[PDB]
Amino acid sequence: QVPTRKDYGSKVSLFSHLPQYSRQNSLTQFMSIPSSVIHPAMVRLGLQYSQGLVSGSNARCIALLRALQQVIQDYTTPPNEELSRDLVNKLKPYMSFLTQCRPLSASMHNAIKFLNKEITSVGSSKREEEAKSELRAAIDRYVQEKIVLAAQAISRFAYQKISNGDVILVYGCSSLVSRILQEAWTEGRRFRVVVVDSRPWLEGRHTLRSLVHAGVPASYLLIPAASYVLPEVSKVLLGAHALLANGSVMSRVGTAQLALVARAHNVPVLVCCETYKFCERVQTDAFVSNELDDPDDLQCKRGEHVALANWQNHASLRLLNLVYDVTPPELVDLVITELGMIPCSSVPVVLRVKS
Amino acid sequence: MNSQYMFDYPAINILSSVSYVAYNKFHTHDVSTYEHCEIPLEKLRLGFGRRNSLADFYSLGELPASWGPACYFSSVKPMMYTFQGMASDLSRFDLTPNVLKALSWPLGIPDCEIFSICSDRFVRGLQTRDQLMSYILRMGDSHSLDECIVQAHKKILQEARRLGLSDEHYNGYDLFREIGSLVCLRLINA
Amino acid sequence: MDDKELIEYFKSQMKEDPDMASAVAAIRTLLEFLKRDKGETIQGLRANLTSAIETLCGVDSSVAVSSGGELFLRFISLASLEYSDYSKCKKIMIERGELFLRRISLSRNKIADLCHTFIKDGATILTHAYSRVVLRVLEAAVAAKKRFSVYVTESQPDLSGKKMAKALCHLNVPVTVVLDAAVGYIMEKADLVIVGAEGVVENGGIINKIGTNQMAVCAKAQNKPFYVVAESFKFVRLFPLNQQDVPDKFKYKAEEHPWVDYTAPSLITLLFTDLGVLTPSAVSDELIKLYL
Amino acid sequence: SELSERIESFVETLKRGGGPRSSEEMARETLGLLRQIITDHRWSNAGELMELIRREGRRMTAAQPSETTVGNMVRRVLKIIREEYGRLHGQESLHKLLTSAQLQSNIIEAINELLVELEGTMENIAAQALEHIHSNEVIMTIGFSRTVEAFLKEAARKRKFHVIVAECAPFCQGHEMAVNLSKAGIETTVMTDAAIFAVMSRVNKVIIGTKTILANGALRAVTGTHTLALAAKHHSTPLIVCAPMFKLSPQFPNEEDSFHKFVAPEEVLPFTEGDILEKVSVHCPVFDYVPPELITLFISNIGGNAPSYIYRLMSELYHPDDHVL
Repeated sequence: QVPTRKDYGSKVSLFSHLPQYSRQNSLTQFMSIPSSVIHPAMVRLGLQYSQGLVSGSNARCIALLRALQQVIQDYTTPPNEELSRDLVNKLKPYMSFLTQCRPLSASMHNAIKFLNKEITSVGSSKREEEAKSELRAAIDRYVQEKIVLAAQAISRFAYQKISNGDVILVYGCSSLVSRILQEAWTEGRRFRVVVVDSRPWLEGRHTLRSLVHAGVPASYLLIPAASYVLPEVSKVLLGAHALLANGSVMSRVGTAQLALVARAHNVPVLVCCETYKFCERVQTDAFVSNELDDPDDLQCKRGEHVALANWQNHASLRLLNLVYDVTPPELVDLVITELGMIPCSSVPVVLRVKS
Repeated sequence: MNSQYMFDYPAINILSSVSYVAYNKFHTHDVSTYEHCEIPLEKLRLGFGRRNSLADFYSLGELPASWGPACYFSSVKPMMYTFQGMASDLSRFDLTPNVLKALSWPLGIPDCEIFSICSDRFVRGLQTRDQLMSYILRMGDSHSLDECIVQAHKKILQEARRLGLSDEHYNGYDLFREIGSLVCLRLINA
Repeated sequence: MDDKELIEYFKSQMKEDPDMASAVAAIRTLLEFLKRDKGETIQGLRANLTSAIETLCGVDSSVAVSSGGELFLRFISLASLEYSDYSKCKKIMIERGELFLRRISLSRNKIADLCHTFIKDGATILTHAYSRVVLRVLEAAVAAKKRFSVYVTESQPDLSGKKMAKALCHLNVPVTVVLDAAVGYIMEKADLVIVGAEGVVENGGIINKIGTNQMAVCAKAQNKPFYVVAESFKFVRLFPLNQQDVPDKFKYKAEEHPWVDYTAPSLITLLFTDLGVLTPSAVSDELIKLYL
Repeated sequence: SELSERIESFVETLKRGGGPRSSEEMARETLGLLRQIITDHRWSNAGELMELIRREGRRMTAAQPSETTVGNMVRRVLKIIREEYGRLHGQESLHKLLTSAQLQSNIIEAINELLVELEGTMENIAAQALEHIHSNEVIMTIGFSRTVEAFLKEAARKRKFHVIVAECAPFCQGHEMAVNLSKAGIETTVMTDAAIFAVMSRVNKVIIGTKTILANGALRAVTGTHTLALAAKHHSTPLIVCAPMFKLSPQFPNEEDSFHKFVAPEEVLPFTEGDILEKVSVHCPVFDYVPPELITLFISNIGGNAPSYIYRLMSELYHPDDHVL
């Protein structure tokens, strides 16, 4: 049986319903070196999630789907059994272990749902090798037409909204935004880009390193100084990790703050995302369901001391570093998908048309 | 996205023929039309206005939505091209000295189907698109159709200015008409 | 026909019945062009139609003409998908266009019947400028034996507010003409605001005469309802981000005199169309369903 | 005959006083009554059945327009006949404009499955309740409504939080929720209406029920709900409405102003005052109109939804022709 991960540190009272794991503690200590309970692809993928080697939502979904393809190729049905439900029953513990390594995201949840619906739809008369080949082809087709073509269409649509000489503000690291900016610059547009980052991931330096390599003029600053630069900003472009049915945008921690400050400065806000990230569940805030990262990441060596070195030694001291937060629909103007540019409140409609 | 809708998709192959497949759905890129033929603007942009001298479009990287005789409202200022008489005269002449390398151009190899294309007894119908598009692809050196069209137009302009043929009198309203006129004139020369 | 019977026929249709909107006349002219097409190709047919779109858009460049043209283009594409042969599909295009004209000719009556309930007795309506839909709705309300007052702005760039005030006082309704600058002064007396629309954008906002936005903004300050009456064919897949994002071919040509501005959907309470009574977010859905 | 007298008894009960207090009981009784109406009355074509249903629903609605569960259940049934007739013989949108005798058993089974799914709306709401309440939250409700009480008293099985209940004067039925919910160990508080804003700053989110939800997303609730929603919007606290699917009715606010329900002014002002009761006019409405701009979310037996999407649920429940009934 797969052991459970132990919580590290004392959690905030409001977040007692969420887990909090340390990066040092990995489940592999209590697993057989030749993987028997779970497939080696599953344990490798969980290891490279729990260690933070894969961060982007698209990257996480792609890696999960590739590992699932590996498992499907390696799968063999048992006698007196059929693939249709045995495959799902075998897959469930793998998803549980993956959640144990790190909580699932919207992209992975949608991918799991789609794969379950595809496997359940596999006819009983199908042959094992033919069924495996069909599942592999379906996964490849889903990846292609739900990431690559979606990104191309989104970039083409967003090209129109970008005019010459304007200033565009981005936030964090996101493949879709970087691709949009690079393709817009390549097509002939001339503009500056303002990059906003935040502690402790500091993932913005990712996309910045891309923009400099594309020749795009750029500017860099931390999130608190955004109010200083928003007067000269014309458009705001953000990446969304999830779109909720009520129009709320479930994204990185600083997204809602930047949207609020931009709205206060009277600057339009743009959001580009793929349809496969549209969830059906809703949440009104960032407290009911969120993610607690490693609290030790908050420590920063300023001067010659780390002010939060032995933070556990203070009984009444708690550390809190969310990973996600929710932006209300009123602070958003666009949702840019392969379907086109739609209002932020049209998310449920798409949810209906994709089924 | 009405400008992005498609009816027939041009499938290409590389003796450099072009087919049409039934494709009744919106395309990922804007499409222009010319003589019942559809060209996906996969690497260019759409144009506007009734400006003459079609070269002025792709010089900006754009390409007009529609033009040519099939368009009742051609935006490239249609004009006469008073050279199709010799095209009809030589239409029934088949493939079999100076004339060989005279008509090797503009393709660089002898070719006679151009006269049949420019012949009067050849209606610009829906069934003729295949041979027209295949010829325009073969006579160009690219993969997407719009680069083939622009290559054709600039090669026509190059050959016209080679003999000093009043490039102003050659806009590109009906590409194959200029093809036939140049072939007839250079066959008259040799 | 070719580029001369188009404009003349469109103007004749507009002038013979001046109580009929520009978009309806444009759609009827497009149908007439389709009738006398004398060409046998679907691709060429759509090319000629889309050329007719901007040769008609040269005059009376209001957004309604463009919306009607886009609707006609989507209709002819939809029909083609349904069938296969230009020959046979031509007559079905013609009959579908006739039925479409018949259905859209009742939009005013349907909107009036739907919307007359929203006026209270003793109410005070506020109006920006002339719009036949508003006049029809108020006529329906009068036919219901209701009592109310009407304040109308004067629409300074062209004094059409006075024209609609004359047309309304012809109906024995107590009306009051006010300056375009007096809106903030006046609306505190107004019980609710009803305006027309020259086009509906993706999110739900409207595209209307220059003053409209101001009223809407002031309305949001006064917590008063803001109702917009517009037909179905006034939908378009345009999404301005701000006032300067709407295409300049609509702002000008009917030291800086625009003619049309955009109002965000957040300031709109309800849309009254021939499709029914909709929330501002509904329109996108409908306009999405047209292209899926 | 017997069905006719049962219908008359039902109408008299609605006119005088609601016997079955819960709205779910109203829905079940209305659907059952429609079932005997369909089985007993004779009809050849579907048109006469539809007009008979129109007449009966008109009578029942005219008995008491204050509550609309009967009306929209009748409209749902009418849509059921419309769908079955279209299926066995063969939605307004731009697509429609541009493009262009054995059904009794099907109707009966449709009504039966509708009753079956209506039975478990409370259970589905309770099942999805746990995803909107976090530990040590502060929740405020108004009046009495079984949906939200089941919601909270089951979601507290794995969480601990504080609940504030404001008595819905004059019908101080919030005390009933307070007692019932404190009988489950939730650490609740009993409060008057006049203090709502006074405490509204220190509340994380507010969950309320409703009596009827209109097409535009605006709803009709107990008196004082509009003030609570206004305070919520002022403090920007999210507002959750827990309403089963049958509480969705397709009318609109401005309809003859027979919207509220005025009861005897005895509750507000006792009869013992005496002489001053002549010159003084007293009003005691029991319902208030909450606009859709102050609503954040809708929780129903099918899940979460936004107010801006409510119109779509109208198209999937009620045919446009049957709004007038």
